[PDB]
Amino acid sequence: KGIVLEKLGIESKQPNSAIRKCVRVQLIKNGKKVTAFVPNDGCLNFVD
Amino acid sequence: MKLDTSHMRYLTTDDFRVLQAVEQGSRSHEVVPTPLIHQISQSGTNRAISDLAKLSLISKMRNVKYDGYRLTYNGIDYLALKTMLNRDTVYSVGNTIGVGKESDIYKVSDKNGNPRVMKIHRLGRTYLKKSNQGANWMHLSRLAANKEYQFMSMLYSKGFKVPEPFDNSRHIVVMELIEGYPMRRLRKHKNIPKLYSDLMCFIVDLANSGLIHCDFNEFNIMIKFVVIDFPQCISIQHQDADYYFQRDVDCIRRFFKKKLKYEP
Amino acid sequence: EYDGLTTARYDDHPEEEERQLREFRDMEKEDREFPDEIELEPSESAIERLKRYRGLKNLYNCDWQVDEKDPSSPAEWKRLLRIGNYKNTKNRIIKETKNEAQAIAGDRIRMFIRFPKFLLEKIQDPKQLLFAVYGLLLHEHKNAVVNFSLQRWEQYDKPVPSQEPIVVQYGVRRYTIQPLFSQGSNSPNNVHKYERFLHPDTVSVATCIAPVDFTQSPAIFFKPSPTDAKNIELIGHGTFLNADHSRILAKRAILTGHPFRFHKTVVTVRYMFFRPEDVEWFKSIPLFTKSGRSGFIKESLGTHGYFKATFDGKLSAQDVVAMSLYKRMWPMPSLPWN
RNA sequence: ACGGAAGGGCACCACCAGGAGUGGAGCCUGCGGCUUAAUUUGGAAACUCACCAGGUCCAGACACAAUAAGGAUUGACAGAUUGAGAGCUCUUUCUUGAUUUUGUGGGUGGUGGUGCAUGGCCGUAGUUGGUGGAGUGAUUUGUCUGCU
Repeated sequence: KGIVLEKLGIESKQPNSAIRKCVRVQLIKNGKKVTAFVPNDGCLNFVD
Repeated sequence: MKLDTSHMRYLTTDDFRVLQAVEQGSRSHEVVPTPLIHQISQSGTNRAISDLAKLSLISKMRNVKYDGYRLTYNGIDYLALKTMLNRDTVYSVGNTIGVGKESDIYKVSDKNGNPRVMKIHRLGRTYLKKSNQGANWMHLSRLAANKEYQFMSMLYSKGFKVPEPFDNSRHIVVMELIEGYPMRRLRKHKNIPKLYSDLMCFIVDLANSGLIHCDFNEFNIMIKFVVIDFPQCISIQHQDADYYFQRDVDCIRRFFKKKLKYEP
Repeated sequence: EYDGLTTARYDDHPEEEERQLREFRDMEKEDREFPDEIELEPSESAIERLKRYRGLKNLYNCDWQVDEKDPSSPAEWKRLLRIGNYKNTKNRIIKETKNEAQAIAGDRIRMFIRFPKFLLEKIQDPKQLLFAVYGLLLHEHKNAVVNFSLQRWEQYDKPVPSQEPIVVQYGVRRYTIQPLFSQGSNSPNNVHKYERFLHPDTVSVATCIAPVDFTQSPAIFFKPSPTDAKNIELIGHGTFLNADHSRILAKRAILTGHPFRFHKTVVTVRYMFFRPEDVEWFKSIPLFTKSGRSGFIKESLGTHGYFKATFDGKLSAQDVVAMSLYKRMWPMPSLPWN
C-alpha cells in the first residue's frame, strides 16, 4: 500500500505507441518509490 | 506528365516524416517492409501508407505476409517540396508553365511572394514503361541536378551576367525568373553593334576559363544578356575544341544576317 | 485585421425561463446530432459572420501565438498572474509556508483582522453557527486563468450550456462562474475544441478566470435554486486542475453542403455557400467528408448557388460535404458568491 | 524472389546506309493552364448538352379528420398576359360523376449501391496434376550429362 506522488503517462514500446497513464506510488513500509498501473479505462480520475 | 501538382496538400503530419521514414532506410535497405517505418502508433504508419500506397508515393507488393516497400519516384517529389518549403520558398505554384523537354519551368512563389522559376530535373518526360524503379528516374536525375546546380553557382560566382541558382534539393533547382526574351524568337532590337560586340566578347568570357559554350547558337540567352542551357560546354583539355569555335561564332554570324542584319 | 478582403486567416502549409429551458434542451438536443454545424441564412452574406474565424488543417498540429489583438478578450488579460510549472509553483509556496509559519498548530491565537463596520451585521455569535476563518497562500488572491474538471452529478441529466452561470466551491471560497467547457485531450499546442453544451458522462474541463488555488482542491459545481427545495440544484463535482493561461479553446463552426453531379471533377455545392464572395474567403481552407476526400472548392456561378468543387479521393454518393472554421473563445471574469 | 551480376537472341514502335520529315513561319485542331455567369467532360447556330441566365408548370402513395351529391374535381373552341395551338391563369360556363379534394398522420418509388450474392447469354511448345523411390520434415528425383 502506498501514497500516490503524481499521475503520469507513458510513451511505450513499438508497435503500440500511446500514453498509458501510470502513477507514482511511494510505499509506506519501505519508503521505496515504485510506478504503478491503473486498470480499467477511466479510473485515473478516481485517484488523486 | 510524370509529375503531379494535385495531391501535395492532403498528406497528414506523420506522412512527411513517415514518407521520410522510408528514405533514411532507403540508402541502406532499398526494400522497406512496414515496421521498418515505425522506429524512425498503431494508427500512424499505414494511414500514411494508405495515402502513400493509394496516392502512389510508395509502391506496394501484395503478399499474405508483411510487405516490403521501396520508395516511389512520386514520393521523393513531395519530400523534396517538403524541405523546399522548409528552407524557404515555394508557397504556391504559378499559372505560367513552363513545360520543357527534360526539365519543368515552374513559376513558383517564394516567401515574400516572389514569383520565381522552379526546375524539376528528370529526363525523358512523358513516367516511362521501360524503367527500373527506384534509381533511373530518382537517382540518375537526383545526382545530375547538383552536377548542374553547382556549375552555375560556380559560373555565376565568376561574375559574368547569368542566372543565379536559388535553391536545389532532390532533383529540383530553383533560380531567378530572369525576364528577357530569347533570340530564337527575337522580334526587334535596334542596336546590335555593342550587343554583338558583347556577344563575340561574351564568347571569350565563356572562354576565359579555357572553355567554349557550344550552345551559343540561337535559342540561348535574352535581352537583359540572359543565357541558359549551360551544360554542353567543352574544356581546353577537350580534344576537338578548336573545331567548335567557328561552329558557335559563325552560327551567330549566321543568324543576324537574316533577322537583324549585321556582320562582324 | 480586415487587411485582405480575400484570404481568411490560414497561414498556409416563471414560465418564460422554462421556455428558455426547452430552448436549451432543444439546442443541446440538435447540437448532439449535428454538432458545431452552423446553418447559414442564404439571404445573408457569410462573410460578415465569419470575419474573425481562422481555418486550420488540424487543431492539434497547428500553432497559435498565444493571444492576439483580440478585442473581445478581457482587457485585464495582462492583469493576470502568469505561471510557469504549476507543480514548481505550489511545492515552492508550500515550502515557504512551512519555513515561515509563525503559528504552529494547536496554539491559541487572538487574531487581529482589518475589517469594516459595514460587515458586522452579518456576523452571528460563534455558538449557534460557525464563524471559522481559513488562511490563504501567497498568490491565492489574484486572478489567472484556471481550469477545472467537471463531471455530472449522479441523478442529474438536464443540459448545461457553456456560459450560463455556475457557482463553484473549490476548497473554501465560492465564486459565481460563467465557464468555458472543453473536452479533455492532450494536444501539444494546448489548443482544444470548445464545447457548446456538456457531454452525458465523460469528464470534461471547464475554464474561466478566477483567482488561483495552490492545493488542487476538490470542487462542487451548482447553480443556486432559490425557488426550489434546499437552496441548491447541484450540477456537478470536479477538481481544480491547474492555472493555465495558455489553455486555448477553439470554437468550431462547420459549414455543410451537398453535392449535385458527380464524375466530372468531383462535386458541386448546394447549401454550403451562397455568393461568389464566399469563394475567396473559404477556398484556401481545405475540406473534409465523412470517410472521403480533401480540399479546394473552385469557383463557378453563385448566382443561383453552385460551387464546383475539386477533391482528392474516390467515393461520392448521396452524401454531405463539410468544411470548418475555428475561432478562439475567451474566458470571462468571475465574482464571489455570498 | 531478388529493377541484382554476366551471357545469349529478337525488333525500322531500334541502329547502321540513307530516304521523306517534325520541331523554326503562319494557320487549323487537341491537352493543360488563364479568363469568363458557364467555357459539359477524361464534324455543339436550336437539338445534341450532361454547362450558364432568368422563366412558367408539376409533385404528394396510403391511414385519419373535415368538406363534398343543396357540387369535390377533369377537360373545354377567343382574347389578354407570358418568349408559345399555357384554361398557368383570367373575363366566363359546358361537361364530369367521387374516379377525388384542404389539413394532420402517414409510404411507396429508384435503369440507387452489390457480376464482389445466384442463373443463362454474348465476345475472345508449354502446362501439369498421378503412381513411384529418397528424406521424421521443409523438400526432392521425375522436369536428365554426353552424340545426331
